[PDB]
Amino acid sequence: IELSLAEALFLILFTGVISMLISRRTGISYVPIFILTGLVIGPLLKLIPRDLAHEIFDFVRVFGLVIILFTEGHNLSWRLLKKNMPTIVTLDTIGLILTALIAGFIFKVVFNSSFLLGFLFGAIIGATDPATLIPLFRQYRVKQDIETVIVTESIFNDPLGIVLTLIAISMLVPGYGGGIFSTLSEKLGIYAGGVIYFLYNVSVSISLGIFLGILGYKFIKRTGIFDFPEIEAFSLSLAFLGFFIGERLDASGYLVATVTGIVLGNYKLLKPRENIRILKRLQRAIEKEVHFNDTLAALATIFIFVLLGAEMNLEVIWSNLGKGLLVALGVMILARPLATLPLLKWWNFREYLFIALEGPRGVVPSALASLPLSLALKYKSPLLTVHWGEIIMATVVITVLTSVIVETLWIPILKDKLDVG
Amino acid sequence: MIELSLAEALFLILFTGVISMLISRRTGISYVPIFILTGLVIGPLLKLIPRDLAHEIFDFVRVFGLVIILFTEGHNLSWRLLKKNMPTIVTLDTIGLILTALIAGFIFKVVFNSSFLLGFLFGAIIGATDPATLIPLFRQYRVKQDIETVIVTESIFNDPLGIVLTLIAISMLVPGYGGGIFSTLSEKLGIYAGGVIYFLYNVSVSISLGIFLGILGYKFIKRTGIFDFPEIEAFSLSLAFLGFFIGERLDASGYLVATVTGIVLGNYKLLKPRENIRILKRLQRAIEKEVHFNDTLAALATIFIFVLLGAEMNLEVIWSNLGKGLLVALGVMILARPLATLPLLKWWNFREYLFIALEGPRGVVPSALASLPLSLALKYKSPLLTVHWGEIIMATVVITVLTSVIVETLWIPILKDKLDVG
Ligand SMILES: CCCCCCCCCCCCCCCCCCCC(=O)O[C@H](COC(=O)CCCCCCCCCCCCCC)COP(=O)(O)OCCN
Ligand SMILES: CCCCCCCCO[C@@H]1O[C@H](CO)[C@@H](O)[C@H](O)[C@H]1O
Repeated sequence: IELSLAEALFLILFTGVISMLISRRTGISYVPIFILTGLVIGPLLKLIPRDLAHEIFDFVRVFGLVIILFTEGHNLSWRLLKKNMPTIVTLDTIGLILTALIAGFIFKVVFNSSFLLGFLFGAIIGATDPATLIPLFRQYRVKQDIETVIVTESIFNDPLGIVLTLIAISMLVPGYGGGIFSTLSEKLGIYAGGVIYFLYNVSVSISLGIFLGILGYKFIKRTGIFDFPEIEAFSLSLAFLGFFIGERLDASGYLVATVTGIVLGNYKLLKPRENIRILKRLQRAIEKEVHFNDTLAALATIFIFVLLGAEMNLEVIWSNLGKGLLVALGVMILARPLATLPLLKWWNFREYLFIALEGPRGVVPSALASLPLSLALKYKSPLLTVHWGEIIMATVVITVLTSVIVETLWIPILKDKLDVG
Repeated sequence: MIELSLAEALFLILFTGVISMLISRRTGISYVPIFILTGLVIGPLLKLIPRDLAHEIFDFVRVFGLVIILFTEGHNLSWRLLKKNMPTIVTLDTIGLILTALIAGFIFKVVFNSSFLLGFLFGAIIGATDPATLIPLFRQYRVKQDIETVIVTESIFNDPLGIVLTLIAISMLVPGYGGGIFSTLSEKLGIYAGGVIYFLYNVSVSISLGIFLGILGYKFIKRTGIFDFPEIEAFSLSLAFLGFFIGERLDASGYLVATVTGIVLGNYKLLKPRENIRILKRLQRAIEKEVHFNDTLAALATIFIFVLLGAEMNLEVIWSNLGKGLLVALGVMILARPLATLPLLKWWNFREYLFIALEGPRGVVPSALASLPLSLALKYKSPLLTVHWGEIIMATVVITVLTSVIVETLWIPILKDKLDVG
């Protein structure tokens, strides 16, 4: 009486729900709880096969990522962005890159891998998910501007961490470069081609995202889309429209969708103020939309973390426990602050250090974690090996768990030393 | 016709569907023929959605969509109004349904040479009703509250049972679904008596279990204080599907379990007579948000169902038996439905009865079950049902849906004028 695929998916959902409940009730972060649940229903009870978790992940990756990043777009205020523009821009143009690179050198050293493979690991481990941190920021009443900068940086790095990961793989394997990557690389080498392609991708993604967000907003006003179930379905369709159009012209559809989310989140700012009645109407609409889509992003998160927990291979992670652990603490202590370094050039050091140290790794790399493995199994290419895929995945899991728990636990005392003085 | 990705296909269905939804609400036209026409456009007309792919999508949207749609439907039922018109409701969902399916089987078998089981399958498919496209005209013309309650509740119970009957007709024609309680009972007391007793069994067990998991659900939520986003939505979805799978493992329609669960959750006030208002407030709000989510999902499911149905038909078979199918549809509307609706017309004035009869078209559930016999034919090679006959059934169902919906949504003012002088 083994579980069918439907009962399997549902098992993931239900178990994830219970895990969520006990997580909230107890006060423990949802990340290691969801991972734990994964291992429980996974390799332990063998209720869910890892080789199936691969494919379920092959859907939940694209879907969940797009919807989650889109939902993240809404929680961004353009005002606070432009007010603290340089800091954020540095955090999402330099700090990310340097984090990924140092992390890559670390990986290369610890596992004797290539620096390109390490760069893949770093690109995966680049983005940050502080959604695990926020409740403590609130209940300990940390600086509002700090929370602003951190959260904003995350919202921006989540899709950037992806396109970074897509770069490294595109370098390792020329499979489905799209055309832009292929052309730009064949004209200006692999690395420089990667740089200019990064610039291109970012440019077109931001542009198209803003464009589609605005046009969608205006479309809503014109056609009058404020009532159930039009607003939800339309907004969803808009997000995935941005994603598919973006990916169609070789741009990060994730980033596009995120940007669209930012636009809709800042609908009150872009076009002329209407009468308070209309503003309230649009407000209600956006509230409904946000509700539905954020519910979807919640489910998606649950599935991502649980699947990851049920997909890992115990023997591989144990044979490299210490190694990947020191890679984790290595990137938490050495990489992140080193990359953060130019912050104190425009910030106070006591601020800069907290901002550096605090940022952990979360959902996005957890989704990207199995990608190199699955891609290795499928494409079956010599450059990246299946074993190294297992290595990557294991490491990513380790640094995710360790970063999350260490940040979550070391945050209280760290305020006392940085607030009081 | 450049090949799309699977994801691009799904998204295309979504986008086009939403566009057609907007257009539907704006123009005032029923969403059903707009959706189906849309699917037809992006389907065989443009070949952006290969029919094979359509089958593959519909094999998922069937399960997931139907479950969530029905579970959503459960919420909109009042036990009070049920008590108010209990015998009528029970009659319609039980007797009138079976009779409808049977007569439809007769007609279907008449139009072209077939087994009576094929026709019975056809009737069991279109057994359920969907007045969702009628309500905007009901409140528009201030129609009697009682009859609306009757029709709505009727459809609410007809949607799962219609599948159960469809589950029955399938169980006979295929050896796969055979092995089970139904096989035992039918072999024991003949196909007829066995069918009836398995009907009673499935209904009873599914209902009782749905009530059980419903109460257990409400009590659980009550104890662990599930009100804050997003615990409630996730837990609700989990609950509905739990009921589904558990119910299905006991050889009973899990859909019916989902519906009953939805009924239980819908009538939260009725469970505890006295409870301090605060609790009822938080509960009402949480339930409301949950309803928003699950109903949005239900809408998406509806769209996908109708559009997919639109893209899954082939104009060759459709045209080939065009007149035939039309005769079937008209036969069902004009003859079958009222003939099956007569039993408890004793409680209702003849004009009102003729109204109830002449109303109640076929929508979502038959649209989902339309391609079911074809898929099974393509997968299980029955000596009873063929692929082409699956095509005949799906086509006939499509025509039935279009005709019934369009007419019964369009003729309502005139009909009201006939029974209520105007
Ligand atoms: C994680 C993000 C959360 C939000 C996502 C949307 C909400 C879903 C949340 C998770 C739901 C948990 C509950 C599990 C649902 C049960 C799924 C049933 C799957 C199933 O059995 O499919 C089988 C085949 O699948 C196949 O053939 C594969 C078909 C491939 C296309 C599937 C695409 C699905 C997209 C649906 C989107 C529309 C829904 C509204 C969002 C059917 O096989 P059978 O038994 O019928 O075979 C015999 C007939 N001859
Ligand atoms: C079923 C037809 C109505 C569907 C829309 C459901 C309306 C739910 O409205 C809900 O009200 C809550 C009250 O705080 C808000 O917090 C939620 O954001 C909002 O979605």
